[PDB]
Amino acid sequence: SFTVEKGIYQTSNFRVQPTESIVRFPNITNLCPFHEVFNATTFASVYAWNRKRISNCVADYSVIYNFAPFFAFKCYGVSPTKLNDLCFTNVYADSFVIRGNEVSQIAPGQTGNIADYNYKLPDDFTGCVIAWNSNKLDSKPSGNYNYLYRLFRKSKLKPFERDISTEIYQAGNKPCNGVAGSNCYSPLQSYGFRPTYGVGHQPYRVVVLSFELLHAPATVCGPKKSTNLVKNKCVNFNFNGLTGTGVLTESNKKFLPFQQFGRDIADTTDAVRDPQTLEILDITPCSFGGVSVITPGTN
Amino acid sequence: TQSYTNSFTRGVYYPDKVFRSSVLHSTQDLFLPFFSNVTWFLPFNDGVYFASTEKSNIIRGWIFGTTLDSKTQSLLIVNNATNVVIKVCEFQFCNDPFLDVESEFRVYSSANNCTFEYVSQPFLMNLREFVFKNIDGYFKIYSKHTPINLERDLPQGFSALEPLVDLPIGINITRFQTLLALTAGAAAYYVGYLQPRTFLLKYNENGTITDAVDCALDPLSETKCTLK
Ligand SMILES: *[C@@H]1O[C@H](CO)[C@@H](O[C@@H]2O[C@H](CO)[C@@H](O)[C@H](O)[C@H]2NC(C)=O)[C@H](O)[C@H]1NC(C)=O
Ligand SMILES: *[C@@H]1O[C@H](CO)[C@@H](O)[C@H](O)[C@H]1NC(C)=O
Ligand SMILES: *[C@@H]1O[C@H](CO)[C@@H](O)[C@H](O)[C@H]1NC(C)=O
Ligand SMILES: *[C@@H]1O[C@H](CO)[C@@H](O)[C@H](O)[C@H]1NC(C)=O
Ligand SMILES: *[C@@H]1O[C@H](CO)[C@@H](O)[C@H](O)[C@H]1NC(C)=O
Ligand SMILES: *[C@@H]1O[C@H](CO)[C@@H](O)[C@H](O)[C@H]1NC(C)=O
Ligand SMILES: *[C@@H]1O[C@H](CO)[C@@H](O)[C@H](O)[C@H]1NC(C)=O
Repeated sequence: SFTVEKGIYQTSNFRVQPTESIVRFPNITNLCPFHEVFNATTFASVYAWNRKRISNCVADYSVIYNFAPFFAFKCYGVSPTKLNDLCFTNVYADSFVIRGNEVSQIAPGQTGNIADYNYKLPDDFTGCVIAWNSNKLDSKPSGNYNYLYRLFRKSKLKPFERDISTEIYQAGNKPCNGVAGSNCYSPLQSYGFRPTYGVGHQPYRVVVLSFELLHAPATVCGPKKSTNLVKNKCVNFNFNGLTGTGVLTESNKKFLPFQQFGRDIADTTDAVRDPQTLEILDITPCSFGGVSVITPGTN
Repeated sequence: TQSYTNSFTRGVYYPDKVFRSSVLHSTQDLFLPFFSNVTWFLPFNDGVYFASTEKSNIIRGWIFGTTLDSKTQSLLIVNNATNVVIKVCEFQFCNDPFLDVESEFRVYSSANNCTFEYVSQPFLMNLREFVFKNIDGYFKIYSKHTPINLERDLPQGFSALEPLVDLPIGINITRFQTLLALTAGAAAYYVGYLQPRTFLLKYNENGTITDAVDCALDPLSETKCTLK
């Protein structure tokens, strides 16, 4: 209306706005050690590849890039930037040494000697592939013969399988009888590494990271950052999975050593312990109320 | 060596990790019913109540497993002077597994693969009460060490069972056994079971449970629960 009589009218409401945000989370202590899968100085042979399981720790992938320029850094199922934002149940690391020009066969759907006789990958592999040159450390002028690889096999390999059986690969009709010679060849053949070899024949070190999910708790997740702690101001907060808006003040509650939160008669949170530093903090809502306009008649 | 005796008002644990002060709360969870059978000296069912009062600490360790053999995963706990070891290895146990004090050949014949480990302070350190429950891929335990005057039965009193540790294992438990360390000796312990019930807990101003009411024991308790 365009005319107002004498009286008091309730018009609107108001609420104090938040100023900033606060995020708190426990200390990062159980670092997943990746400086052991990297730096082995001994990567064994491709036909006998080590498998290592990483579990029950915080995994930071920033330390991966701290090494030399990687010849091949390919990620298939996960965005490299989002490695710290998505987490899985367990992670498997596989390491070995192959030739320079055989790197292209370590990938899903590839076909080749190293692909189907020593290390076979599944079609839906999820993870990244690491490959960098190591000529200066795995080469001698005399010649290196400690890095073998399979050459003959009766059949192919199922994905994620190993075979160490060393028997005479029979090719002729007559029995080999466990001796070598005509149509009876040893299946394992050794590489040769010298400092003068051209690129494509120098030794290369390969590390493969695999992620998977199954019906179990994750128990392995990336490092989660946190902010500082502010008090006596209308602020937002996320105290280890609990979200709310209010003012943090000092509290005088005797929490037992195993509670994390506090409640009242009406089932509302009113006390939280700081995860980083054990201390009881009391929360109160930010002020609000109605607004009334007092006016005589517009006449 | 079966025997039977009353249970009285024992076996109440904190349902969660929430702090409350001077507030009566109602909970619907698994508890030991008041005034019930407890066997005196093993299917797991849905929970176990465990107690013992011998100082010699001959009882040490509980073997949780579905088959009690090397076929299926088994949870092994050992409490000794230094630490505690928790494994998910499928050991091959014996008919009467007991410690030698310290070869484990009598406890189990052989060990094999497993994918989880743990080490911490030993649980043991008078009547000691324990509760073992497993759910949603998590094996939670509770305990309480209480000094008890010279008595031949469970005292008339209340003692809450605080949580100790939770493990994300996710394996079923159907049977469990006892372990002793040995010369002839004697042991005394009790076994109880957990049942889905509804209680009414009372909190003091310091956040400790001091009293409880069973909502199905008798009509008066039902009236108390209804009136809160
Ligand atoms: C020890 O290793 C065996 C494999 O040699 C594990 O068996 C696997 O268990 C998982 C989890 O139940 C299954 O998903 C796989 O299909 C199993 N594979 C095989 C080949 O058995 C076993 O779980 C490991 N741990 C124990 C305690 O035995
Ligand atoms: C990792 O590489 C550095 C680079 O020289 C080396 O000093 C360190 O000893 C290595 N760690 C190992 C081999 O464990
Ligand atoms: C987390 O780190 C800070 C900084 O050193 C330390 O003061 C605090 O005690 C740590 N948290 C715990 C629970 O120890
Ligand atoms: C406790 O003892 C046995 C346990 O099976 C049972 O038959 C009995 O009814 C129970 N109650 C009493 C009072 O003995
Ligand atoms: C207790 O058991 C652990 C299990 O490895 C062992 O390391 C420790 O030495 C044992 N304590 C003593 C006193 O032998
Ligand atoms: C335990 O066995 C039951 C059937 O006997 C099955 O339903 C359940 O999933 C199993 N739990 C495990 C393997 O954790
Ligand atoms: C709660 O703790 C305070 C401070 O320690 C104490 O004075 C009070 O008696 C306690 N209340 C109890 C034990 O009921």
